[PDB]
Amino acid sequence: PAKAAFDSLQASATEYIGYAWAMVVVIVGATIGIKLFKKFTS
Amino acid sequence: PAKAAFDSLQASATEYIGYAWAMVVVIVGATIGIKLFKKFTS
Amino acid sequence: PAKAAFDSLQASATEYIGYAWAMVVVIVGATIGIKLFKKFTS
Amino acid sequence: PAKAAFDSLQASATEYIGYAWAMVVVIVGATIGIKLFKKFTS
Amino acid sequence: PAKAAFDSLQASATEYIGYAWAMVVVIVGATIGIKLFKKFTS
Amino acid sequence: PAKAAFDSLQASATEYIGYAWAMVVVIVGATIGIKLFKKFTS
Amino acid sequence: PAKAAFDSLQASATEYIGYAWAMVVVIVGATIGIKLFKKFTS
Amino acid sequence: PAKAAFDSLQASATEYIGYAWAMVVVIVGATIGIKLFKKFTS
Amino acid sequence: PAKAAFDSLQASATEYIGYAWAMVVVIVGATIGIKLFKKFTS
Amino acid sequence: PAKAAFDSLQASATEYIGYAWAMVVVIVGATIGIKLFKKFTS
Amino acid sequence: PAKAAFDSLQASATEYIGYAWAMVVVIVGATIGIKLFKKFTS
Repeated sequence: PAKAAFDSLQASATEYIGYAWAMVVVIVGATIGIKLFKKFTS
Repeated sequence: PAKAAFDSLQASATEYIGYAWAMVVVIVGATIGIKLFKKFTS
Repeated sequence: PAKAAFDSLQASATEYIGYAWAMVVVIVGATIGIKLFKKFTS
Repeated sequence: PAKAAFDSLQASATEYIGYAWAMVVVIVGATIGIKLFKKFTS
Repeated sequence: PAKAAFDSLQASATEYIGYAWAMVVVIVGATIGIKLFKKFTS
Repeated sequence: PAKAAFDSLQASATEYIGYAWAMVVVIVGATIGIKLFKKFTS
Repeated sequence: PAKAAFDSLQASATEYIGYAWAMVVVIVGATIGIKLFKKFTS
Repeated sequence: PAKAAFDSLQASATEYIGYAWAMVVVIVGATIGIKLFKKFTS
Repeated sequence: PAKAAFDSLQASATEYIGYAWAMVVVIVGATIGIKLFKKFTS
Repeated sequence: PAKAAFDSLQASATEYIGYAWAMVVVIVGATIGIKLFKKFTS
Repeated sequence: PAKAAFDSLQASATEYIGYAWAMVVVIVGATIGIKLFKKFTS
């Protein structure tokens, strides 16, 4: 029953992974733009 | 009879092992993509 | 709860990133103008 | 007669032992491949 | 006559003991190899 | 506290940048006038 | 301390620049008068 | 030391310039007189 | 060495200039006398 | 070589000039005599 | 070639000049005789 549960979840792992991606999109965005401002200044 | 049963199953072990592999495909997928998003951000 | 918290923050990362950008606007400004004065002199 | 019977069997022990080996080949296979999938994911 | 007979046999005990050893070589072989297959799998 | 400190300073960067500009005004002045004397001579 | 030192010097740059000008007055003088002699001749 | 050396020379430039003038006096003389002879002839 | 050479020559320019003058004496002579013959005729 | 050539010619200019003079003797002759005939008539 | 041509002509000028003279002989004749008639009358 546990193996089957893990199968259903796997897929679940894919859901989490989809979310990953967005949060890191914001973090990577940060920083790229603002460091670019710093680039201009230098 | 038990030894023979184990022979039939072995093969059974191979079936389980085939399944292994997919579930871990999802888990390894997770995480690789989303951590890549984080990489971009950094 | 922590994953959700990180979602709320992401967005938070975007806030920080917006700020980045201005501070580096000042630093990049500095220096561009004054180095231009030096350019004239040379 | 029993000692002689055991001699004939010994050899018999070798037959069993040959079989051992295959069943455990499947079990060890299982698991190595699928755990490798998990490795990729991580 | 019985004591002397036992002397002749002793030696006889040594003959049996030589045989022991081989039969148990097969049994110990069995099992070591096949359990090693299982080790790989795990 | 450090981010806020940097905000206050930015502005600070602007102060430095204002100063830049004058020092380089003198250096660029130098040289333009005197090289002009040399121009006359040639 | 170095920025302040440069401020004091700037002004220093202005001193050098004042001198420029005279040396080049002599060089430009040279040559203008004597080339004028050559002009007469031609 | 080089700037000072150039100051001493400037003046040096003035010496050269004084000489200029004489050599070109001869060249300009040449030619003015003799071309005048040609003028008479024409 | 070249400046000095030019000094020696200047003087050289004066030599050439002395010669100028004679050649043009002949050319100016020509022509003045013969055009005078033409004057008589007219 | 050209200056020397011109020297040799100058003299050459004198030759031409000698010729000038005769041709214009004829032209000036013309005209003086015949205009005198006209004078008589008037 | 033109100078030589002019030499040949000069002489040519002398030819014209010879003719001058006759035409003006007629004109000067005119007038002297007839004005003499007028003289008688007065």
